[PDB]
Amino acid sequence: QPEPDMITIFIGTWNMGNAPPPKKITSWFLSKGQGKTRDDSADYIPHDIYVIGTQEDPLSEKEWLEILKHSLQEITSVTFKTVAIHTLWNIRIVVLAKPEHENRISHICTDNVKTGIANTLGNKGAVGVSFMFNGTSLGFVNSHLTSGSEKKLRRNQNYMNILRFLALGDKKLSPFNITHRFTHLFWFGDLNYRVDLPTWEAETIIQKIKQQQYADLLSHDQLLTERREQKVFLHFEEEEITFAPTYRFERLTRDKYAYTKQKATGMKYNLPSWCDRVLWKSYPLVHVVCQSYGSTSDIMTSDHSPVFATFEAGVTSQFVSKNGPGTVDSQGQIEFLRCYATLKTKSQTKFYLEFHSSCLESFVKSQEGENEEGSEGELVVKFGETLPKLKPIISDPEYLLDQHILISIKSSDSDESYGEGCIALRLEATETQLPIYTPLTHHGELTGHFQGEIKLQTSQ
Ligand SMILES: O=C(c1c(F)cccc1F)N1CCCCCC1
Repeated sequence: QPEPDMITIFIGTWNMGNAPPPKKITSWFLSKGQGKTRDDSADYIPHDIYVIGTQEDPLSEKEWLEILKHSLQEITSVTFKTVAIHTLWNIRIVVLAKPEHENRISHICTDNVKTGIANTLGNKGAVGVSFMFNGTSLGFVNSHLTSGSEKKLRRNQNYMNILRFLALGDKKLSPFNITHRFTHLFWFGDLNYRVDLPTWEAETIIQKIKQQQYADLLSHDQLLTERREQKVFLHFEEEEITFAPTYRFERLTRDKYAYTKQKATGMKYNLPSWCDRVLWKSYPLVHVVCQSYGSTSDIMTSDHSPVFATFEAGVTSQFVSKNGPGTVDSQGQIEFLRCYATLKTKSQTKFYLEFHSSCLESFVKSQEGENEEGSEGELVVKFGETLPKLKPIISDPEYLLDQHILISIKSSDSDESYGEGCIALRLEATETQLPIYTPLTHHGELTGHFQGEIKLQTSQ
């Protein structure tokens, strides 16, 4: 029975509005409704992994697991295994997988982050799950961010707190936040970003939605505009939105958007908005293709419609050779040539690098670089040909070319990371000097760049 090199992943996000679901929710898991929908010919084909994020979820874990499992069994005739379930207040994540995957999944982690302080602490935040699927690390984040059209900056702050403090994946990757710990990271939820148009334009917006003309609305979506301005979700992807705004509906129909200010809304307008979103970030040159992104039309218990997204995702096998794991394979090596970091910092400490990768027995510390002044004010840290030769555990190119090197640039004075990035070993050539590049981030914000050349030796 061969190990897969692709799997499909279903991501769902639904703010349930504190109401129990209707008796049938299969359209959600089938990616049927509005937007980029799944072909009918695939309806019986199970996804490998289903990740369900809910917000304002009024059900117990037991109650929701029974609904989800019975739903998938009705669709696929497969009894899914529960990988993980984690709940913070009324924010929940469930991960289900095909039974054939049970012995491919390991290192299961869960965590949550509570956002805000005092007033603003008590219902918003995030839950997450991570695990290994054979040689591939997968992370999943369900966040319910701050509500309200005039709180986009708070949402951005909530995002930075979640990626800083959510403790998922390999704790040995100590310089790295969740935006670097996984081969594939999916971040979804009621992100609560709104269409920023005047309140007076409510009926005009509704008209546009009825005509399926979303362009003049999406050009004012706060998540797209904040992302364009590099204020949030830097280096994440989102599929194009081709479904109607998923909030705020009158319950028990989808024929009406309920946007007017009411005591129940704190006298706030809720113009139709794409609150409910799925984004992802995968390591460079790993296969990931969105195959659906849309909303259901027939699930109407909440003032939000459920959102679905599905992905093809590249996975690798748990590789064994005669040598590694448990030793190096002297036929393998990674050399960095003519490397330099460009940093936005005003600091004047010396810096060193750390190289982290599951192709190494443990992380590798470099010597300190040579600081120079850049022509436009910047710090340039030069490593020359000084960087340590990295010794991978396995030299087979079928393994090594699929790996990645995480890089942290750390202050010698404080040992704190000033920037993190990732280099793919999926090179055009081996035994050949080739350009490499990564942006560097810290707390998910841009702090610099790392560039130079690489020379990879495999056993072939
Ligand atoms: O499509 C992108 C995009 C891009 F154009 C280049 C690189 C990475 C990206 F994610 N974004 C969505 C539209 C708004 C702009 C922000 C990001």
